[PDB]
Amino acid sequence: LQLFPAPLLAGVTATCVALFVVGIAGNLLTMLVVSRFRELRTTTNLYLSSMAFSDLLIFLCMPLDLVRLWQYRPWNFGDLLCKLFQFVSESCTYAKVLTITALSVERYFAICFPLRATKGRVKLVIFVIWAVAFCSAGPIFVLVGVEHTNECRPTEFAVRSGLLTVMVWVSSIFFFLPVFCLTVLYSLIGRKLWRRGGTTMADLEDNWETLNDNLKVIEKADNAAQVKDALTKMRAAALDAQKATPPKLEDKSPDSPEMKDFRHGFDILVGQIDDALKLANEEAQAAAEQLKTTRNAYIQKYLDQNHKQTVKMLAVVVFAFILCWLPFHVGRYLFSKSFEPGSLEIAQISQYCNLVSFVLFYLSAAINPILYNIMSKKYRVAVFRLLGF
Amino acid sequence: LQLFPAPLLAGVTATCVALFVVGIAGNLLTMLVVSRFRELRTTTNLYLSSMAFSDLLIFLCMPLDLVRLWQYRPWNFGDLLCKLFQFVSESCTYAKVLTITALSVERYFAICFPLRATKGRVKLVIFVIWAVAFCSAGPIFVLVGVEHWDTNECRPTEFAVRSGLLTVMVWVSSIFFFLPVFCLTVLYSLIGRKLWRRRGTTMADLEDNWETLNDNLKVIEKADNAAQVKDALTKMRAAALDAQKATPPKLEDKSPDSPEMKDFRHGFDILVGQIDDALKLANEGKVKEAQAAAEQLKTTRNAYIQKYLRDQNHKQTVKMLAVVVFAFILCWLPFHVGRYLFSKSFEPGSLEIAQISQYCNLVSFVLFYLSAAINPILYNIMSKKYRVAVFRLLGF
Ligand SMILES: Cc1cc(-c2ccc3c(c2)CC[C@H]3N2CC3(CCN(C(=O)Cc4cn5cc(C)sc5n4)CC3)C2)ncn1
Ligand SMILES: Cc1cc(-c2ccc3c(c2)CC[C@H]3N2CC3(CCN(C(=O)Cc4cn5cc(C)sc5n4)CC3)C2)ncn1
Ligand SMILES: CCCCCCCC/C=C/CCCCCCCC(=O)OC[C@H](O)CO
Ligand SMILES: CCCCCCCC/C=C/CCCCCCCC(=O)OC[C@H](O)CO
Ligand SMILES: CCCCCCCC/C=C\CCCCCCCC(=O)OC[C@H](O)CO
Repeated sequence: LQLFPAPLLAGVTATCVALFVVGIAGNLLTMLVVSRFRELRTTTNLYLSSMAFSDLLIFLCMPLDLVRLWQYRPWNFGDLLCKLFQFVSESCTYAKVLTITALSVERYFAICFPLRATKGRVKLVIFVIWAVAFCSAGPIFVLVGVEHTNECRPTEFAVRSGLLTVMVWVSSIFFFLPVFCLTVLYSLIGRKLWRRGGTTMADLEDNWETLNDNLKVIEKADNAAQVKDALTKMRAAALDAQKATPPKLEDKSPDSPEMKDFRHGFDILVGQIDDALKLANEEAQAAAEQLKTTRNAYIQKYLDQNHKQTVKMLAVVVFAFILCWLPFHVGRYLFSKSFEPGSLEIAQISQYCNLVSFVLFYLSAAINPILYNIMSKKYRVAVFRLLGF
Repeated sequence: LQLFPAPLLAGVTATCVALFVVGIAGNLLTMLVVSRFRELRTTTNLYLSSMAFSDLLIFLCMPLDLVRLWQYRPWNFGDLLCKLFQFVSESCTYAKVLTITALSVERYFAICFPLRATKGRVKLVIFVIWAVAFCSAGPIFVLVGVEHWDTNECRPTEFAVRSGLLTVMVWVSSIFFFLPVFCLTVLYSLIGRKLWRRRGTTMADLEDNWETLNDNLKVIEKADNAAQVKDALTKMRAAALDAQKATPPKLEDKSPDSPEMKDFRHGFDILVGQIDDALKLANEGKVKEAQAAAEQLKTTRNAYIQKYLRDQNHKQTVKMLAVVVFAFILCWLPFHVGRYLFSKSFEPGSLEIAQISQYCNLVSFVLFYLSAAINPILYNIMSKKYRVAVFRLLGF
């Protein structure tokens, strides 16, 4: 009994085809980047790659969604399709949710408890996630169907035995998990990142990242008569970088490495900067190269440094996930509260809500690589360098 | 090695997955539609269904083809995978050309030699087509391989190049390419020239009128209204006059004052009269009586006119086939032109050559899968009966 004009459906379908193409392309790019370069295979990235895979699966779901969208009369075998593919879609959703959770959890202990002490661990957790998600979505196979509107919805057997309400429990738990991750875990992350002794943990990262970028840019690019300003920035950043407290110290050491690390790093920065300043007024590039090796010889010795961009990008990611998934849940609750009353206009509202949930579903499947491209510079360079050497 | 951005290659890959979905769906639908709708089981439709098969077969190759495009060696039998699947692809391509040619030929004979002349025949012709294709693509199997700068495929081996077999296969490929060109250029242009040859109207016009008569006859089978049945009948009557003037194909080599044109031209005189009487029943609120009259129209039409004319849809058919064959040639053109230009070009191994060649191969790749997926689209755009049958099976 659908009330969507042909122009509206055509626009939805074209948008969805667009999302199909862009999302396949981008999630493929993400998975390839992770599998290609060794340094990018951090725990967080492996989880993201898992999610990229779930997104690809969702895109394979899309064609039958579009078919069902345009059908006036569903197929005889359609019931099975419904069951199977609803299961598929929701399995993926659950898996992605859990991956986010795992991810967030395993970043959380990575910052708030730096002191806590593996390969195959990540594979095991991914496998655990997929099995748990399959089991949690299992019931869908036996609770939704197509009965004598006329759509892939929960059957009456599901309604009149309570099983619908336990599946809504499961769905709501799964919805609140990423909300918990963004609101509670990411906020505790951000606390520890922006907590005071001379400066904060995030300011360490920015300063350290500012000093290296200036030196590395000039060492291999942007040749000019005077790069002393970059040398000045390096000195200032190195100066502030001493005021911070690296993670291995645990900020419980007033002077035992506070004297060791401050003296050693500041000394290497100091003397090299003074010699670089003299050559800058008048071999300067070689002095910068020599300064670099001491940094690697000391920075690697007592230090991830991407803790801030990682958390901020994960925040945007989890936010977009929850946004796209919110209208479904909200509409479901508000329309469950009024079932029989006013079944005329509320039906129109419900179909439009389901349509926006549809488009949002596939948008969520496509959006993460776009975010990565806009926010991660490392991601950009890795897609640039993907087919090289 | 790869001389274009990864985002381009990922986007091409996704586009190809889209063509995979659409092409599997469309060609499946073509085969189903022909197999179930019996008033769509023509000779040429059976040939098109054969083609739909070859296209499905092509789309199964696309997963491994994309793996090879990304230069992933997941296995060590790549060499074998190449000899096999390249063979597969060429065979399928050859099959289409031959089946195109086959149906073109038949359709040509049907129209230009109308005075001249079963379901086992088409089955045998398709069998023979597939045999000739498999043999003709056979040598691909033994002279392509994967063995030891700026290139990256499965490609002709040195044994192929330096024994002359590669040139023989380029000849074979070029002949196959030109067969559909011959079909479109020669056969279809002669067909259209006879189809639109004046004698009051043209043969193509008579087919439009016949087709409007048969369609409006189907309307009265289910019409419920005076104006509904009367509308159909009004359109028929204009059609019947304007078709009475035509010169039937079985009687093309006759005189305008023949005993056969009398019976033809008088047969429409009756058929107009029957329409007039069914109209006068419709005017007076006799809907079920006008439909009974309209059935006499069928039997009158059946006796006089079917004997004076087999297929009554040549014009629409050949327009569609021209679009199909043109699309085929266009998609296969860059491969052939590029191969020739790069053989003639004085310089191999240059980077600009390498980049040009890689881009040409990429667009040819996409074109190959586009040619495999586009036919059901064209049928849906052009044939209405086919589009309706597809929508019925899809539930639209
Ligand atoms: C021809 C036919 C097809 C089907 C059929 C029925 C259902 C579904 C599918 C096919 C594919 C996948 C599944 N389709 C996923 C889908 C539509 C969009 N969906 C929403 O809108 C709700 C939602 C979940 N979710 C998760 C996020 C993260 S964001 C977000 N929104 C989710 C369910 C339904 N049956 C009978 N015959
Ligand atoms: C993992 C692996 C895979 C393979 C392998 C090698 C080759 C091919 C395939 C797999 C699949 C099919 C075959 N692939 C078809 C193909 C690519 C696209 N091709 C073109 O672009 C040229 C063309 C023909 N043609 C006909 C038209 C009509 S339009 C048009 N274009 C045709 C050849 C090659 N080997 C080694 N390890
Ligand atoms: C919002 C950003 C837009 C960027 C990219 C937007 C377009 C992407 C794909 C277009 C091809 C899809 C083909 C059209 C898909 C729906 C077709 C349809 O439903 O019927 C229309 C038909 O053409 C009536 O004759
Ligand atoms: C060695 C290098 C040689 C390279 C040579 C490349 C030439 C390709 C040019 C083709 C344009 C010719 C236009 C032909 C248009 C025919 C369209 C057609 O017949 O189909 C339409 C259909 O019939 C509608 O009713
Ligand atoms: C070439 C034919 C292949 C068909 C399978 C393609 C695979 C993708 C499936 C669905 C895309 C969305 C369906 C596009 C909607 C087209 C239907 C349409 O626009 O026709 C209106 C009709 O009256 C309905 O009410």
